[PDB]
Amino acid sequence: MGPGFDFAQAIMKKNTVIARTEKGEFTMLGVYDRVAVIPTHASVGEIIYINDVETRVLDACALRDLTDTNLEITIVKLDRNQKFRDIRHFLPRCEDDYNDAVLSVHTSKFPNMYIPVGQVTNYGFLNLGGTPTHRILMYNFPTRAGQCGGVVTTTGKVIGIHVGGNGAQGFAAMLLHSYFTD
Ligand SMILES: Cc1nsc(N2CCO[C@H](C)[C@H]2C)n1
Repeated sequence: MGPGFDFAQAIMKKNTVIARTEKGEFTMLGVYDRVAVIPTHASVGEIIYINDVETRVLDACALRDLTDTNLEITIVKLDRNQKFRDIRHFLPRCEDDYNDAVLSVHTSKFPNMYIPVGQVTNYGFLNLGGTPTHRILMYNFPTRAGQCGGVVTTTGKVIGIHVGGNGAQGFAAMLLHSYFTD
């Protein structure tokens, strides 16, 4: 509808796949080469389904900060025959607050879904399903089951992936450029 949704759509059309684990279907953000991210509560194993194709997992790492606190991001490398467009230059370098973000989801249940969530707060600490979690972004939209893995963007930046909510607010794990250096 506007330049926010334009940027969000460009990311969804080229850098997302549908990931299925034993814990369900997730939006999964491809970042570069065969490297994607997913919420850690997806419980990635040795095998994952990517757009309904059985795919070996070459590596999976549940990220924690240097206080040894959960970040709720799992970096996955996929035994896929195709690379993602490299979008690492759209990742923020520092923890920050944002205006005018969009949360975008693509699953069987919620195809081509875009939500203007508005102002995004650097919330920091959250007890997420009982797990102390750092680097949480918060937005005042009543997000629901089906939206985990959803991509949070502003014009020109990919800032987070949706990991939970409390019925009134939604919570995203930060994406930082430093997670994907090689
Ligand atoms: C905030 C909000 N507005 S409509 C909505 N949902 C969730 C996604 O699509 C469903 C069909 C619909 C019931 N959630």
